[PDB]
Amino acid sequence: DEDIIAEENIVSRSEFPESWLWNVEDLKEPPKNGISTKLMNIFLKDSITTWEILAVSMSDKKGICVADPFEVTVMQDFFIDLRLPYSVVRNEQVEIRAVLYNYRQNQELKVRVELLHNPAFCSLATTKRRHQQTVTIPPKSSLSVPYVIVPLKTGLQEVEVKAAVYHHFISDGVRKSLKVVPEGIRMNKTVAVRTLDPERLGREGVQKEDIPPADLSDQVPDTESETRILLQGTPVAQMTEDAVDAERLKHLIVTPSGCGEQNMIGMTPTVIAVHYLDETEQWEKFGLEKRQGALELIKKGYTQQLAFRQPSSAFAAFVKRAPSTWLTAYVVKVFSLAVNLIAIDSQVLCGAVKWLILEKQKPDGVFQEDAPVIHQEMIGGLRNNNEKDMALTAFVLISLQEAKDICEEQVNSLPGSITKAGDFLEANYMNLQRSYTVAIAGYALAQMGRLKGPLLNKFLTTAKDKNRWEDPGKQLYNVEATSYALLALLQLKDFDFVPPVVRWLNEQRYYGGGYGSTQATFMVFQALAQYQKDAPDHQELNLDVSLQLPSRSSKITHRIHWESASLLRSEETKENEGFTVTAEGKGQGTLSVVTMYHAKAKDQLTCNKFDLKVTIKPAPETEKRPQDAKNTMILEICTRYRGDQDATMSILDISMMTGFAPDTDDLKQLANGVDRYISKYELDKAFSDRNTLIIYLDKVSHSEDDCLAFKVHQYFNVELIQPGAVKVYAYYNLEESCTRFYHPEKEDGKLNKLCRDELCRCAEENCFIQKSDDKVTLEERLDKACEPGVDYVYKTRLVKVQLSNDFDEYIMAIEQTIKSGSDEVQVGQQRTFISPIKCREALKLEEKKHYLMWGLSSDFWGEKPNLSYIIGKDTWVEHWPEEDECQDEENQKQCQDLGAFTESMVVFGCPN
Amino acid sequence: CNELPPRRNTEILTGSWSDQTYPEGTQAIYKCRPGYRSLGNVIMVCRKGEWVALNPLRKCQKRPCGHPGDTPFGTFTLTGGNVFEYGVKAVYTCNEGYQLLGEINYRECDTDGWTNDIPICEVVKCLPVTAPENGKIVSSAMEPDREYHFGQAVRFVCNSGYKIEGDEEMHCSDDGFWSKEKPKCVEISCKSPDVINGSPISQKIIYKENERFQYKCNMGYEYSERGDAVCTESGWRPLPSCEECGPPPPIDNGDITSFPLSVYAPASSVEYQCQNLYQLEGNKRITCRNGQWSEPPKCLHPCVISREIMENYNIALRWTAKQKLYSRTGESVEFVCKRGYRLSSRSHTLRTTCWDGKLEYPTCAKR
Amino acid sequence: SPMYSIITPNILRLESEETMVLEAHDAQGDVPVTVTVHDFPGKKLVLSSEKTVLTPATNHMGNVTFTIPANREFKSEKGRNKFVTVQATFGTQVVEKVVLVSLQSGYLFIQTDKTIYTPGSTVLYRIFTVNHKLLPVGRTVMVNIENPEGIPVKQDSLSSQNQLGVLPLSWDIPELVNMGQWKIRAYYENSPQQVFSTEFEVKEYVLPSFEVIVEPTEKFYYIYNEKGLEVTITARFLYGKKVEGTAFVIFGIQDGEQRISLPESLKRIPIEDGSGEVVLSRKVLLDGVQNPRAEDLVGKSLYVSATVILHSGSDMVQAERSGIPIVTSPYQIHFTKTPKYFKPGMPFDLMVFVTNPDGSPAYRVPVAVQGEDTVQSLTQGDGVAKLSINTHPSQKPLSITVRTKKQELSEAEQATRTMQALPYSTVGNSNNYLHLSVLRTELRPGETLNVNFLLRMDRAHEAKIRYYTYLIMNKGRLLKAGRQVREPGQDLVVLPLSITTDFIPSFRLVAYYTLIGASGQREVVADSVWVDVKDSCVGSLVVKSGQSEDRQPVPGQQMTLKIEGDHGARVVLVAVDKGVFVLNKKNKLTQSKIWDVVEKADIGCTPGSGKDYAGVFSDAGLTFTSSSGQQTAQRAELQCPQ
Ligand SMILES: *[C@@H]1O[C@H](CO)[C@@H](O[C@@H]2O[C@H](CO)[C@@H](O)[C@H](O)[C@H]2NC(C)=O)[C@H](O)[C@H]1NC(C)=O
Repeated sequence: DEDIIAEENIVSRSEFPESWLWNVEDLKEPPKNGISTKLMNIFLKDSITTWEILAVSMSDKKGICVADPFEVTVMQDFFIDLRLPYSVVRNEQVEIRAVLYNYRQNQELKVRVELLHNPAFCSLATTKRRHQQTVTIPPKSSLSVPYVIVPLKTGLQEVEVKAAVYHHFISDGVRKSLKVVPEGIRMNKTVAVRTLDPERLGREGVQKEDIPPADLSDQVPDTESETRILLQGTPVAQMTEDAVDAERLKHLIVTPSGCGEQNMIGMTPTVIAVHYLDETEQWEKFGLEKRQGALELIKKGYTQQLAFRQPSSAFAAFVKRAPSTWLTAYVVKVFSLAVNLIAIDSQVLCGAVKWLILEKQKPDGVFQEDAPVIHQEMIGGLRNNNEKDMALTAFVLISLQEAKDICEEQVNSLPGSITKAGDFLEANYMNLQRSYTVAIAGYALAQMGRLKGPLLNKFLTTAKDKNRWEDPGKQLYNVEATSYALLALLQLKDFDFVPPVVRWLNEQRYYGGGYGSTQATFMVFQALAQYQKDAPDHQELNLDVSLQLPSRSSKITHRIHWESASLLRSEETKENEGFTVTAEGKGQGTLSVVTMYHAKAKDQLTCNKFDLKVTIKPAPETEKRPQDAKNTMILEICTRYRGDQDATMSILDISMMTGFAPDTDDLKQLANGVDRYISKYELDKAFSDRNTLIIYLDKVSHSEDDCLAFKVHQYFNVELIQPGAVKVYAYYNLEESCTRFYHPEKEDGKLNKLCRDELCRCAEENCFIQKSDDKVTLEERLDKACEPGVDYVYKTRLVKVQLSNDFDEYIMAIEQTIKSGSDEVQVGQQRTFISPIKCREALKLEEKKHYLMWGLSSDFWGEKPNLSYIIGKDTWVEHWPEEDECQDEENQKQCQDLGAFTESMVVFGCPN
Repeated sequence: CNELPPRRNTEILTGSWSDQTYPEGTQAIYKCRPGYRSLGNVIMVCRKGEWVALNPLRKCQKRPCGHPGDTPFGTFTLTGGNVFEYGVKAVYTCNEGYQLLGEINYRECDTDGWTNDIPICEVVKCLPVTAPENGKIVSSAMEPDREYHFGQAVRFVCNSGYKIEGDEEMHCSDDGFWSKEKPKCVEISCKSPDVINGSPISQKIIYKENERFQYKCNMGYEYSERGDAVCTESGWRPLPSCEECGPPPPIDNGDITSFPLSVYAPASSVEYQCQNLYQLEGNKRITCRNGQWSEPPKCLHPCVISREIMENYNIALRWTAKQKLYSRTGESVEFVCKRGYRLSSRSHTLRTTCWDGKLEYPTCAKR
Repeated sequence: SPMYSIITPNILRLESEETMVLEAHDAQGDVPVTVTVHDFPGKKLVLSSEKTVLTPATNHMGNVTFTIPANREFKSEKGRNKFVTVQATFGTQVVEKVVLVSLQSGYLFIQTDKTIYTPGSTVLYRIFTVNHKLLPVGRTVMVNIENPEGIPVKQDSLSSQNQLGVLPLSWDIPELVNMGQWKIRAYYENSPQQVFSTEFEVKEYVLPSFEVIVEPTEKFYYIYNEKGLEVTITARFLYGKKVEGTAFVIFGIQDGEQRISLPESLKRIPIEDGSGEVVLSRKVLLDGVQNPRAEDLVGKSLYVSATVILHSGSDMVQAERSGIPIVTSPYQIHFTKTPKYFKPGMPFDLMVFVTNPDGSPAYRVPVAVQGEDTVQSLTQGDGVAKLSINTHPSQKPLSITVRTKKQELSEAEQATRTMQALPYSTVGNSNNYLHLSVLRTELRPGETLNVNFLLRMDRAHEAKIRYYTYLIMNKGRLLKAGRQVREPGQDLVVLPLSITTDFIPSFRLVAYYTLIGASGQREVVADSVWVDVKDSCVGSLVVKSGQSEDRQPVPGQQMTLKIEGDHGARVVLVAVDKGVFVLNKKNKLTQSKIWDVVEKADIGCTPGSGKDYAGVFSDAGLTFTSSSGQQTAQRAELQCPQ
C-alpha cells in the first residue's frame, strides 16, 4: 500500500491495568536540608487516562506519612478507544464500537481501520479477506466505527483492532479481552447439609456421610459445573455456672476479734471472701482499692490467733484451756488456705500438724477430740453426734492434706499419718449412714485417690436427686455436706455429675455470715472457688475431616481446631461426583455441598422491556440529478414499551450500514416537535462520516408501536455491506435494552452461521473454490484432490433444490465414489449439500445436471442417520459435462481432464 | 550509472540487478530490513552519474515492540535504550522474598517480537517443621508438615510440666531458612533461691513443679508480703524477699520434738517422741559424735482390740468400755466368755498381755 | 510534713514506653525511690523495677521510664479488664495505686491497591506495623480475609521483622465469588481485642471513559429560596479533555431511608464545552411532595441524578449527588471543644466550633453571646472562635447561648446552640481556684505558646505556693513534666512552652499546686486545657515531576518521578486509574485518617477541667496518688463515658 504503515508492523496496546506500580524504594541519598531526593524511572502503561499516584513513607524517627496524590495524565494525538463490555453471551450477535480520536490542532487525518480476524468470533473478517474502511477524521474531532461480531466459543477471548493513517508515520492498535458466557443463567443447588459430630453421630469414633451427585437435569448442554465442599467448625462454649455476684459478699469483710474461737469465727468470712473474689476476678465491681484493707484484717486475725498458740504448738479458746483437736485442725485449715494471701509462719502451721499426729492420733489411726470447742455452732455438721470418729477423722485429715505441700519437709511423720487416717476411713466408709459423713469422708479419700469401687458407688448413690447430700436437720449442715461432695467431684474429675450439684448450690443463694456460719461459709466458697478453677472454658474441638473423591488420587484432609473453627474450608471439584466424607475427633461441624451450574431459562433473555422492529426497503420514485446520492432505501423503526405506563425519555442509537448515511431533510422533519429531538451537533455534521446517529425521544407509548422512518443514501460502495443496528433503551437504565440488526439482503440483519444445539460455526468465508478453469490442469486437480485433508471426492447429480429462508439445500445423488473417507456412502444414495443464500446465484446449481465435488472432513454436519455436507471455502464444485456434451470441441479440455482425473484416482489413487 | 546501488545499512535490495551500467531514471527500490518500519519503500534513482534518493524524507525507523509486560511480584528495567525499540533488553528482578523460577531473566526485542517468555517469581519457602518433643505447634495454619513460605510465623508451646528452652517464636526468613532454631521442652525444675537478707529453711536444693520453698528472714528484716515461693515454669513466683551431722534419721510412728535444721556439728542432740499410745525403746535423745548420729530409738506397736475380732472368738471385754480398746506394749487385758460359752480347747487364759502389736485372743466355743 | 505523690496515665498500654513522675514535696535531703509494678491481685510477677534518687537540686522531682512486657499471663478468661499494682517506695513510705491496663500493642493500618475489584484479580495490600508513637516495630500479626456474610475464609500469621514496619501481602479472588463489601481484618498476636479493618468491594464492572460531577451552587438548600436548587453538571474525559453531549437530570427527596423521585423535575439539557446547568424550581419541589407546608421539608435531604450521553453514543455514565440537607440556616454551632467546668469569678474561655451543613468548617463567621453583643468573635480557618466571658463568684450553673450574627442574614436564619458549665467544686469550700488560658490560634510545630497560670486564693496562704507542677498529654501518654517557679505575691506567671513535632495532633496541659492551708488540711487544686495543633506529617513526603512540565507522557513512554521525603525512609508506591475512583472513592488512606485513629484512641475525655481536682486528672487521662490520702478514683472503663 502507498504512504501508510503496514498492518504487520503495528503492535497493538494491551497493558490496561486498573492499578500498577506496587513498588518499594528507599531514600538513601545524602540529605539536603533534611530532604533526600530520589529520582525514579518508571515505564508507563498503555492506558490513555490520568493516573493518581499515592505515596506512603515509613521512617524510624519520623513514622508514617501519606503524601498528597500526584496526578499524571497520559495521552496521544491520535488513538483508538475500544469500548468492550464486561461479558457477552455465546452465539448472540452483538455490535461493538471503536471510537477514533484525533486531537491535532489543525490537521485532518485520512485513516484506514481494520478489525483483525479471530476464529473464536464471527465477522466479515476471515482468514482470507480483511475488514477495512478508509475514513477522514477532521481536526479536534472523533469518529465511531461499528463492528458486528458473534462470539462462537466460551472463555476469555481476544479482540484486536488496528489503525494507520495515510501520508504520516502515525499508527495505533488496541487489543482487549472479554468474557464469553454460556447462554443459560447462573444457578446453584444445595446438594447436602450434614451435621458433623463423631463422638455423638459416628460409629467407632468415625462418621461417614455419603453425598449424592447433583440433579443437573436442566443443565445447558456443553456447560461446566463446579461442586463446592464447604467444611466449617462449630465452636461450643461450655456453660460454666455463674459465679456468686460480688455485691452479695460485701458483708463477709469482718474485723476479727475475740478469743481463741471468736477470733477465727471473724477471720473465716474475710479469708474465704478474698479467696473467692481473687479466683473469680471480681474486684472490678467490688472495688479494687478495698482489697488492701481486706488483707490487713487477715493479718490482724492471724496475729491475734498467734496469741492463743500454746507452747505445744496447739490452740484453745483460752491460754489456760486444754488444747482442742478440732480447733487446732481448723486453724491449720484456714491458715493453709491463706498462705497465698499473707505471710504465714511455717513453724506455726507445721508445729500444729506435728502436734495432732503425735498427741491426738490413736494406733488404728483416728483423731480424737479431747477438749470440745466452746462454740458448738462453728463446727457445723460435726454437731450431729453420730459417727464422730469417721467425721472428725475426715475433717482433721483434710486439714492435713491441705497443709501437706507446706509441712511435708519439716514434719516427717506426715505421710505415714495421712496413710493411717486413710485406712480407717476406707475400712468403715461403707458402714456410714449420715449423708454428711459420706460426703466429708468422700472428699478426704478422693484427695488420695482411694475413693473407688463400692466406696465411690456409695458416695454417688447417697446424693439424693443426684445434686445434693442432704440429711434431716439444719440446712447449713446440708450446704456444708454438698460443698464437701462438690470438692470431691472436682477431685474425681467427674464433670458429668458436677453441673447438677453446682446449680443446686447457687439456687440456695447462701452468702455466708450469721450465727454459726463458720463451716458453711468456708466450705461453700472453697468448693465454688475450686469449681471456677477446674471449670474448663470450652468443649474440646479437634476435628479431622477427610474427603474422598473418586477423581482424586490422594486424600484431601482438613484439621479443624478450636483456634480456627470458624474458618470456611472450601474444596472445589469440576466433576459432578458422589463421594464419601469421613470425620473423626471431638467437637462439632457443618458440611455444605453446593453445586454451581448453568440452567436453561424459560424467561426471555433479550428485549424484556422493549419491542423493536426494524425494516429496510427500496425507496420508490426517485428524482433526477439533485437529492444526495444514488441508490436510496427506507429505514423504518417501530418501538413499544413493555410496561403498564408510557416510558420516559429514551434513546435511539442507530449505526449505519457500511456506505450509507441518513438524508438531512428527513432528519430536520423528524426533529421538529412531535416529542422528538435530534441535537444541532448531529444536524450540522456533513453527509460523510455520519455512520452513527442518536434520535432522542421524549416518551414512547406502551399501548401501541410508535413508528418513524427516513431515507438513507449510499455514498460509498463496498463489496461486503455490514448490517446496521438499532438500540432502544430508557435513560434511567442502560441494561434493560433491545438491539435489532438490518441488512437489505440478509433478513433480520443476522450474519451467516450454522447453529444446532449450542455449537455454531462461521459461514462468512468464500462460497466455494473459484478459479479460472483455463488456469486449471490435470496436475492441479490431481494434487488438490489427493491432499490428506480432502475426505470425499464424488461425481454427483443434483436431484432437487429445496429453497429455504436461511440455508439452501442441494439434494445430490452419489453417482460414483471416486474417493471415500469417513462417510461410507454407496452408489445410488443421496446426500444433502447445504449453502448460504448469498451463494445461490454464484453457484447456479441446476437440477438434472452433474458436478465433480470434493471437500474436507470438517464439512460434515449431522449425525450418521442424517449426515449432511457443508459447501465451504474448501469445497471444489465443477460442472460435469454430459456424454453428448463431451463430443463438442469447447468442452474438450474439461472432458479430457475429467476423464483422466477419474482414471488416475480410480486405478492409481493417491501416491503417498 | 556504472555500478549497482550501494547496499545501505538499514535497507535491502529487491530487484535482480544483473546488468552493469544502467540508463537514466531507473528506480532502485530498497526494502526495509527486518526489525524496521517505514511508510513505504525507500526508492533510489540514478541520474547524471550517481544513485540519488527519490524519497529523502521517507526513512526506515526502528520497529516498535509492545509493552514487555509486568510479572507478578517483580519489576523490570530497560537496557541499551529508553524506548521499547529493536535492540533493547528488559531485565527483570523479583521482589524481596521472591526467587526466580527458571534461567531466563530477560526479554530481548527482536525483529519478530519479545524474546522468550515473561519471567515468573515464586515466593521462597522454608522446610517444614515437626513438633518438638513434649511440645506442640499452636500457630501456623493447619496441614501436618506443609512447606511454609516467606513471612509465616511459628510459635512453640510445651505441654504441662515442661518449660521452653530457646527462642519462643520464629518466622520463615529471607533465605528460605527459619529465623530461629528449633527449641526444646525440658521438665520444669528450680534451683535453691538466694534469698537476700535471709536463710533457707528447707534442705532440698533441686525442686520440681509446684514445690514450695520455705525461708526465714535474718534479724532486722521481715517478709515482704508473702512468706514462701513456688516453683513455676518461669521461675520462683513470687520471688523471696526480706525487707527491713545432717538431719536426724526418721523413726516409725514418731518424730523429733524440735524444728529440724540443716547442720548439727558434733555434740548436738535432739529428742524423739512416739505417736500416742506407742511405746519408745532406746535412748530418747540422739547425739552427734564424730560426724555420726547415735542410735535413734524405736516406737513399739500397741495392740488394738476391736469388737469385730472379739465377736469372731465369741469373747467380750470384762469391763465394757466399747466396742474398741487400745493396749500399750506390756499392758494386760482381761476378757470374759459371752453368756453360753466355755473356754474352748485351744485357750488357756482370759488375761493376756500385749507385746509389740501381738495379742493372743481367747476363744470360747459354746457349751 | 513531707508528702509523696505519684502520677501515671489512667490506662497503661503493653509493649509501650510509659513514664511515671515522682514528687517529694516538703522534703529534705536525698530520697531513695524504687518503683516496682506487680500484677493484680496475685502480685505473681515484678513487671518492672527501676531506681532513682530525689535530690534537692532536682526539687525532689524525677521520672521513671518503664516498658511492660506483654506476657502471655495477662490474657484472662476474656472479657475482664486487667490491672496492675504500681508501687513506689520513698524511704520508709510506700505509695501504691491500681491502674487499668489496655491490651493494645500499637496500631495497624491496611492499604489496598484499589477500592473495588473484579472477580479473578489479586488484591495487593500492605500492613503497616507501628507502636503507639507511630514508629515502625517488629511484631507478629494475624490476618483474616472475611466475606460480606462475615465468615473468615483465609487466616495467616506473619512477622513484621526486617520489614521496616511495612508488610506486603496478597489474596487471590476466585472467579466464582460472592459480590459485595469484603473485609480484611488484622490484629497483633499479643492484642487480639484490637482488630483493624479495611473494606474492598467486589463487583463486575468496566472503567468509564469520562467522569461526571454533580455540584450544586450552594452546599444546602434554603427552604424559602425561590430560585430553587441550581445544579452545575461537569463532564470531562479521564485524560483531561472536555465532553460534548446531552444530559438527563432528575431530582428526588430523601427522608431517612425513604427516597421519593420527582418525575416532574426531569430535564434534558445540552452539555456544551463539558458544562450544563439545570434548576429544580421551588414550585416543582413543593408540588412533588403532598404537603403545602414547606416547613415540613426541613430535615430531609435532596439527591440529584444526571445521565450524560456522548454524541458518539458509545459510552454512558450515571452519577449521583445525595445528602443535600434542606435547612433554614447556613451554619451549625458546636461546643465539642469547650470545657464544661468553670472557676467561679475567673474568666471562662469558650471554643465555639461553627460548621457548614455538610460538616466542613466555616471561615469568617461572626458569633456572639445573647445579651452581650460586645462578646463577638470571628471564626478562624478551622471554624473555631474564642469567646471569653466574666464569671461572678457564685455556685449558680453558668448557662451560655451562642448565636451567629452574620450580617446580611436575617435573624430567622441565624444558627444557635445552648450549653451549660458546672462550678469547679473546691477542697473544703476554700475558694482556691487555678485558671489556665491559652491564645486560641492554629498552632504549628516550631512555635512557642505562652501558658498563663492565674492563681486565686486567700492571702493567708498565698505565699506558701512556690511552684506549679505541669504535665502534657500527647497521643494518650505522658510526654513531658516539669516545674514552674512562682514567687510570693505573683498572681500570674507565664510558661514559654516550646512546640515541636511530638505534639501533633493535640495535647492537654494539666497543672496543679499543693499546700497545707485553711484548717491545716492538705489541699490539691488542679486545672487542665486542650490545645489543638495543625495536623500534618512529622516529616514530609512530596511526589512531583522529575522532568519538563511541557513534556506530556505517552502510552509506554519512560518517565522520571521526583520523590522527596525523609532521609532513610522506606516509601511504598501505587498508581491507580482515576476511573476506579469514579466508581468508588471510599476507604482511601490519607494522613487525616491516621490522626483520626490516633485521636480516637486517646484516654482523655474532656476539653478541660473537672468537677473537682480529681475530676481534672481523671478526665485528662491521669491517676494521682499522694501519701496523705488525696487520690483519684479508680478507672474501670477502657473507653470514655457517654
Ligand atoms: C448461590 O447461592 C446463594 C446463597 O448465598 C443464593 O442466594 C442468592 O443471593 C442473593 C444475593 O445477591 C440473595 O439476595 C438471594 O437469597 C439469592 N438471589 C437469587 C436471585 O436467587 C443463590 O441461589 C445463588 N447466588 C446468586 C447470586 O444467584
